[PDB]
Amino acid sequence: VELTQEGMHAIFARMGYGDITSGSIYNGVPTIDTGALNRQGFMPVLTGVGPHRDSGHWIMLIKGPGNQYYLFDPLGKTSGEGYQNILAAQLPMGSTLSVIPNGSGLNMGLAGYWVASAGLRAHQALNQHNPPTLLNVGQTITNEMRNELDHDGYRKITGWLRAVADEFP
Amino acid sequence: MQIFVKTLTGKTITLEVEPSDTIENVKAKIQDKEGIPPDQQRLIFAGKQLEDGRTLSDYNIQKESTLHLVLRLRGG
Repeated sequence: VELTQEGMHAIFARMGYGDITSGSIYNGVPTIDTGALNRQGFMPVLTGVGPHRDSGHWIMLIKGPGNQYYLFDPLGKTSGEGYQNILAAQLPMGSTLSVIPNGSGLNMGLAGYWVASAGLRAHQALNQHNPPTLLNVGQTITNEMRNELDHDGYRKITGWLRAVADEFP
Repeated sequence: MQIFVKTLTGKTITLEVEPSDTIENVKAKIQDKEGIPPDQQRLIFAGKQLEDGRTLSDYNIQKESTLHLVLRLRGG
């Protein structure tokens, strides 16, 4: 039901993104390849892992226009602000990191799916000539997550995650 | 000799090894530099996963070769 690090990379390859670089917060120490983030425009980050825990949480960094970066936490805005300060220090100088203001209570333990799905839609929404406000991007994310769960999304995503976990270790 | 171990997170780890080093010893060396327990490590070279009980010479790993390190971690 949880997406492994290799499973995340395999997902983006099958989606036509090639070989991606991801990030992590391992034992409290972040590893963010900002050159790859600038080139990819996004980066899934596996947090909450370390020497005594292999099961954590997926979040998504997003590069906007100019020097703007965004953090999409599937657990909601306040969960994302817990990572904002340590992840901001990893960005190039002159950058600003903003947490996408989406609602809480909709992750359902499917952060790997939300990052690879809603996170990319948030990436395209923020990287266009006339983008909606940051308030509107988070509200769209909250509504889409809630609408997918309303359409039996938990049973469909957990089933799809078990399939991907079966085609890999 | 020096070898390079590349993670999926972009980091490159340089290791001092000998061709007769076992895979378990190479994993233990990675733990001393990065702190990752060997149970979390998957070592890859030439599209092959290195098995415990064998040595680097069994896979024809030379000086300044590049290995890949996938970690047994997940999230939800």
